Amino acid sequence: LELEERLVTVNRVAKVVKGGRRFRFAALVVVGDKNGHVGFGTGKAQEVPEAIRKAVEDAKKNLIEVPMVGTTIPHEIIGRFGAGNILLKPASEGTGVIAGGPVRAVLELAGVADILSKSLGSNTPINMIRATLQGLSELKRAEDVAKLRGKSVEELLG
RNA sequence: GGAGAGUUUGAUCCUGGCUCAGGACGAACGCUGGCGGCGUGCCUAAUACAUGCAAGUCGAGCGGACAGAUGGGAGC
Repeated sequence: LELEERLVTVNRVAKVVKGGRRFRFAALVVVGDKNGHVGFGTGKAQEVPEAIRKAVEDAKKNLIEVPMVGTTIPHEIIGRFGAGNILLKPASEGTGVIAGGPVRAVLELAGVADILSKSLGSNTPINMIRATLQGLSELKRAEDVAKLRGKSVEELLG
């Protein structure tokens, strides 16, 4: 796959020793196809390349795919991780990616172009948005649900 | 049809307030100021008010004064 990477944040963190404060940088990087695949990234409290390496692993480990009915997700979903709570709500065409900051990064590199998204708790909350995008894959498009249920696609939808 | 951000720590996650970006107005005050077109202009003391003006009309209801003079009269 052909990944694009986006830098969410770089916070200087610190450990204290007898000498004083010893500083490292923890980078957080989203990576994705712009076509259904996107990765978390951690940054190993050191640099951005370290973040990219872990991001590109997490794209294929965690979000095996981001389900996409057209230019939007199949259904409305609430992604929760810890005190992360994202509402991801499917939009009409030409709506845009209406989302805040770290959430936008995920949904842009996932290739989602039309979505409404409210954050209900905030602090690099990509894990929560990741859990929802996986929760869509629990009931992606309609092929699985119909196959899971024992139905047709047009039977299920209408 | 729904975007967030800053700020508690040496650093952290959370809880939690605070602050900011938006829009609105019968606005006021600064400083500054060219014109035009629509709109708006006592929110305070239902306080007190100088002055003027804001409901008068019908003579085809009306007797009546006060006029009118078409003409005769009219001293000259």
